[PDB]
Amino acid sequence: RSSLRIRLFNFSLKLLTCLLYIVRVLLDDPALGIGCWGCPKQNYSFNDSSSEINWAPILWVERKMTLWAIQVIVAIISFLETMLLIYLSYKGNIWEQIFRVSFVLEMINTLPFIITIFWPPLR
Repeated sequence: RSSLRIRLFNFSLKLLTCLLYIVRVLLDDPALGIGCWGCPKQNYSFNDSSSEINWAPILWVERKMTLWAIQVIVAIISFLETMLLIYLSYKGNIWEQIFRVSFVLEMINTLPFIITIFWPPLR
């Protein structure tokens, strides 16, 4: 029954982290200024005339320190629990875990939250 508790924890964690993403996107305004992090923060407007698409709003989203710190812990424990359960269940076959499309999405969603610690401007 402990494994059921672990699975429930995983599912509740995933739901809570997408809820934190939606609360992040709800409390943030683009008109204030968008930048990488810290000092460089500057405004953008979109015009239908020029077909050039300015990507700066896409890569960089304004985020407060508290929300980032909360999300990083969730992502770290998420990856740790997922790979702990993967190591718990080998079935005599470590392969084919890459092509199962459940770990690629997880890992791509999770590693950047740890990488952000390496580069403070990348938060």
